[PDB]
Amino acid sequence: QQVTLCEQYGYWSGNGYEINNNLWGRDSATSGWQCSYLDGSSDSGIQWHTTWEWQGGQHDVKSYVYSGKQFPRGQRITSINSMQTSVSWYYDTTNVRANVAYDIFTAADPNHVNSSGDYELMIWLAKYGDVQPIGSPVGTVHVNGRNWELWIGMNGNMKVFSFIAPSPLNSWSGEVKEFFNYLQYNQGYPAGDQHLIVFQMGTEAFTGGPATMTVSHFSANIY
Repeated sequence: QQVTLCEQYGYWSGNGYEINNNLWGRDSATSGWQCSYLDGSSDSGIQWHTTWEWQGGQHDVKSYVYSGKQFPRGQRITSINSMQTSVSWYYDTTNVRANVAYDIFTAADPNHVNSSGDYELMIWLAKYGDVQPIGSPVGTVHVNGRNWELWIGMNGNMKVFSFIAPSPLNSWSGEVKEFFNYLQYNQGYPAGDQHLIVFQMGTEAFTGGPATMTVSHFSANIY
C-alpha cells in the first residue's frame, strides 16, 4: 504494497502504528539501499516488510527500520499494567549479518527525544552472522516463560539491556513488563522514576543482501 518508503527516515502513520525507514547508519556503508513497505494495517496490528542490501562497514548497523506502537508520553514504567506484544516475521535468506529486535527507550523526563533514553531495552528474537549486542553478556536469565542471554552495555549516558533469544523466534507473544520487572529487581533499574519513550520492532541490518524481512503481524497493547 500500500505504501513504499525508500528515503532515509521515510515515514508512515496510521491506526496507532507507524513505520520508519530508519536508515540512520547508511553513511557507514560503501554501497546499498533499503525500502520499507506497508502491506496493511488496522487498529489490531500492522503488516509490513523491508528489503535491503548493504556492503562495507562490517561492524556498523546501517539501519533499524521499524514498526512502532504509538502511545501518549508520560506513562511511568511501574504504573503501566501491560506492554503486551505479538509479532510473526521471517527473513527470506539467513545469509545476512543482521538481527530482529525490539527497541525500547525509557527516560526520567517523559518528553525525552525519541531517538535515545536514560535506558534502552532490546529483545533480540534472531541474530544472523557474528553480530553482537553492546557491552558484554552477564548470563542466562528466565523472563516471561523463556530463557535469554542478558547483555549490559553503556552508550553515553544510556545503559542498554539486551535480551538475546537462544535460537530464532519467528513468532513471539510477550509481556514486556516482565523484562522491566526483572531489571527493576535484579539490575537496579529505577523503574519508578522512568517513563516509556518508544516501543518498536524491526531489524538491524549490517551487511549482505538483497534480503527481505517480512512481518506478517505486529501488534502491541500498552495500558
